Parts: sequence; C-alpha cells; structure tokens
Amino acid sequence: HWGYGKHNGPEHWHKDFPIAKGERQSPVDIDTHTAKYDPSLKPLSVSYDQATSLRILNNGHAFNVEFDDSQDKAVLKGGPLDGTYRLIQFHFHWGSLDGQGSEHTVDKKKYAAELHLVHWNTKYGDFGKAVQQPDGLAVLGIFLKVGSAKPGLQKVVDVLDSIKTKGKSADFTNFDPRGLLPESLDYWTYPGSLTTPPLLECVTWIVLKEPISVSSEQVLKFRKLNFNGEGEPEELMVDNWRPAQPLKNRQIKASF
Ligand SMILES: [Ir+4]
Ligand SMILES: [Zn+2]
Repeated sequence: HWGYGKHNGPEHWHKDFPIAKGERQSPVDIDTHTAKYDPSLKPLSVSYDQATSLRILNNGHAFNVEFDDSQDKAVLKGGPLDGTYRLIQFHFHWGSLDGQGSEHTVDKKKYAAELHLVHWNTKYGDFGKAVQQPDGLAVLGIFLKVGSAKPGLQKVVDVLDSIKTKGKSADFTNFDPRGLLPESLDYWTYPGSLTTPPLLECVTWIVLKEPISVSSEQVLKFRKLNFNGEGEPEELMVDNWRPAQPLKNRQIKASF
C-alpha cells in the first residue's frame, strides 16, 4: 500500500522495504563539482531503431510505456556497462509545480520532471532475475524542463486521457523513444537502486546532463492523471518522486 502521500510516501517505505535505508539507494543529488571525469568510460550506445512499443499503463504510481523485450530490439550498451541491456519500459516522475518533480537533482536543483528508460541485463535472461543482481538494470534518466514543446512526447500526452485512472491501459504501438532524447549523450553514472518499492540495489544509473524541454501544456496533462482507480475519490497524480538519498560510499563519474 505504498505511495507518495503523507501517510504512505517515501518516509514510510522503510517499514515494508528496509533496504530503503541501504548503502546504494537512489535517487541522489549530483554535485557537479565533486563528480569526476572518468576518461576510461565510453560513449553511450543507445540503439532504439528496432524498438517495439506495445502498451501504456496507469499503474497507480506513474504510467509505463511498455516494450516488447522478447528479443534485442531496443538496447543500451557502452558507457559504464558490460554487455547488453534491453529496454522494457519508460515512465516519468513529475511535480505539482514546475519547481519540483525530478528524483535526481543537480547541485540541489530540481527539474520539473524526470524520464526513466529502464533496461535489463540480457545475461540474466528475464527482468525478474535481473533485479536480483547488482548489475541487473541500467536506467537512463533524462531531466525535463518547461519551455518549448517536445514533439516526440505529444503522442504520449495525447493518450493520457484514455488511462486516467489506476489499472487502465491502451494500445501504444509504433512509438519511437528516440524522440525523447536530448542532442548530447553526456552523462553522469553511479551505482544505485530502483526509486520505487521494492527499492532493490540493482541499477547502474546513467543520468544525461542535457535536459529535454517540454511545454507547460504537456506537463499540465501529466498532472491530470489520477493515482486512484475509476469511481474512487480523485487524487491527482502529482509529486510522484522520491527525494535524494544519502550518497554514502559512492562516487559519481562524469563522461565529459
Ligand atoms: Ir490505505
Ligand atoms: Zn522512475
């Protein structure tokens, strides 16, 4: 029964998920002065040309755009990663106001939203096995700022009316996630966790330095979603972000 409210939000999660207080929790604040350039990293290989989107789901916490991950169709490689990670879904976190919403912060700055493209390590065969491994997942995180509209987002915005409430899904085929990327693939990377329960410490985080711009109208449509199910009291789906967690014994590396 976890969520983002006063009674079930991030300050409560540790009671059911004690790893909430673990050594490699996400998100974190990225201190851009302390992050060290790691000339040994590599360029990110983002290979989304064959991506096959299937469906969009309101899961009561966010909405997920789901992909066919039954073969190596959309994969992330290179950078800090060893081997091949397959795209399974993307989702966002966003705020009630444009001054909050991101999970990661940059020198304590909060962005209006954050996109997470979730990928699993094919050496573990399936997502459920991958999340049990310290190198099981690679999540590409992209900040969103409010300014100009992001044309590649509007097809997502267009369908939200059809998945207003928890448990609703819609067909979402032929969506190209390349239209969500910024121009630069410069990034920060560190070892962390899922940012929602079960908070498993299985993620290599790759956070792009360049935000994408979306319009005020695009984000306002995110904020019309509901956390609740159909015919239940309306609770707007806003402020679905976990705040920054202790960095502990970790180093954030810069690709640039
Ligand atoms: Ir309850
Ligand atoms: Zn996320």
